[PDB]
Amino acid sequence: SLSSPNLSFYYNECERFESFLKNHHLHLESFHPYLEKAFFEMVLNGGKRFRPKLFLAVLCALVGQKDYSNQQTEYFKIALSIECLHTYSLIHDDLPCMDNAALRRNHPTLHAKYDETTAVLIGDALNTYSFELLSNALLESHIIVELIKILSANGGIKGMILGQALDCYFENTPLNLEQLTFLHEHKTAKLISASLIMGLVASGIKDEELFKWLQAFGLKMGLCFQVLDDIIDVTQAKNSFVNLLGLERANNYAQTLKTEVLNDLDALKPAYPLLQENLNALLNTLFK
Amino acid sequence: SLSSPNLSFYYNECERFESFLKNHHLHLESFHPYLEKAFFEMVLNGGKRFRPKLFLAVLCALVGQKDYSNQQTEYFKIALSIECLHTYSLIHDDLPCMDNAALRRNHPTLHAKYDETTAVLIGDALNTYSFELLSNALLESHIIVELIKILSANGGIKGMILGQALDCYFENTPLNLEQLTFLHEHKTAKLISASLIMGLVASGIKDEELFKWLQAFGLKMGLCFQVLDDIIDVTQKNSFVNLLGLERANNYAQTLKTEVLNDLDALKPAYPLLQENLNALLNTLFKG
Repeated sequence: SLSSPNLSFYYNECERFESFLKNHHLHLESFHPYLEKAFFEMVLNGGKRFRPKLFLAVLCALVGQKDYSNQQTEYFKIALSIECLHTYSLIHDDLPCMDNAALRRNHPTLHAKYDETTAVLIGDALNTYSFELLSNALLESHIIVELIKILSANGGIKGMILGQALDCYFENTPLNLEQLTFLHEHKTAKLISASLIMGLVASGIKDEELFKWLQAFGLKMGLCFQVLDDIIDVTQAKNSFVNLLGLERANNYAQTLKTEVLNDLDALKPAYPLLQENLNALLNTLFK
Repeated sequence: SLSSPNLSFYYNECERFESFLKNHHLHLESFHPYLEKAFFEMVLNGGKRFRPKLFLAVLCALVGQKDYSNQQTEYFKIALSIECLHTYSLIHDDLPCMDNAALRRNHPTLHAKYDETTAVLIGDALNTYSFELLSNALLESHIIVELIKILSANGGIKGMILGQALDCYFENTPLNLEQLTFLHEHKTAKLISASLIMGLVASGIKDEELFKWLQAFGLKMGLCFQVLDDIIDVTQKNSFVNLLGLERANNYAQTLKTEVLNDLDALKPAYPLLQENLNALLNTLFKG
């Protein structure tokens, strides 16, 4: 319906984050013909920006509008570090040894446009770059350390990479329910729940209960996000819930998770109305 | 070779870093048949720990011996984080699309023992794990942040990776000396200079003249390390031996080694214990 000031402010920050990313330039002095343009190309050409939007949903809600604008570019840096980590994973997923995709969003991928080596190395740089961005953001040192602890744990071998390794390894292999939920918790949901809690940490407020809550919420929503993604692939072979459950039952599962997610979210209304409002809005867009 | 209290302490700490590394383990339970085994394998079966040793040379010299002992474990994870980043780069260097190496030292490479995809992804995990290790070390948060800035700047697109990309892109191109020096300054020297200044930053003490001296010295030693490494390769391409001849490359290495040892001597008056650890390590490197 009609957007409140809080929700209107948040939607505008998402548009302003997108512009920041467009105008983000890294100057690279060398005699390499194309490495500097190839570096950010897949970040520029990607983008529904789900993860930075999740980050900003929590943050815009929890910091006051004027104290936010003090450190806006620093928050964008952090949001951008999450987007870089997500992009690097896609660069590596696309490689000939993995998904072997010459296009992503109807744009050439790095190994198609340039060569394989360039792609591996640019994914590698974008991985390292997320930590450079985070460490150069001007917030309190203890906050930067925590954000790095979170992103590294969840984007690493114990999170996103583990999930990516399972997904590639068991490409043509039926998985049971437990192992399929595990694959997707790790491939997808870990970085989505990290985005959310990196929003709390970056805001500076200390609430141990909200942390635990956001952590769990993101895991649940990331599963939901993934089940929905699995259903979109068939409407328009893989390790998916449509293969395990069938299209009808996968559709119903999404619906019961949706409900469960939204209902768990509506218990945030008493203590955190602005947070509930931003999260609710984002999810309703995702489900539609 | 009658070791001072200081030099003897340092040598013993290098011994103890290697035990810490050997006994470092990360729990990694999943239904992937071999990802947990393969994660730390190339760190374990790695080389001479040159970069941790440079880091500890600086740190053991500059920190009091009992002050160091309180935070030894913390200093050891910083040192390990450098070794993981180094190790990732080699895994990625060994891949079919790059150097196509069946062996690294005497051990089989990850893509030969396992598969290509596993090798890429473990390279990615070790990249990200460097930053996890660093962010989990229990020093003051401002110290941690600065190490991450250094490690990510030097390890990333502006450092090691640029050098790496250059090396692959101009594999079938004869480079002149100016461009080959720039290549190896980035590929090799940047991470070596990083280890030195990380040792300084980790010590807690503020010394901008020393910082600039160590940064520049590391770039110089790093280049010298490459020249000697290029010579060893022809004893038992874009290389100094291919560009100068083995005659001229050997003389160059000798005058460079002289330069390095001579510049190191200017530390004797202002930093005797620093000079001593570095001089001892360099003499062993320059021997064989």
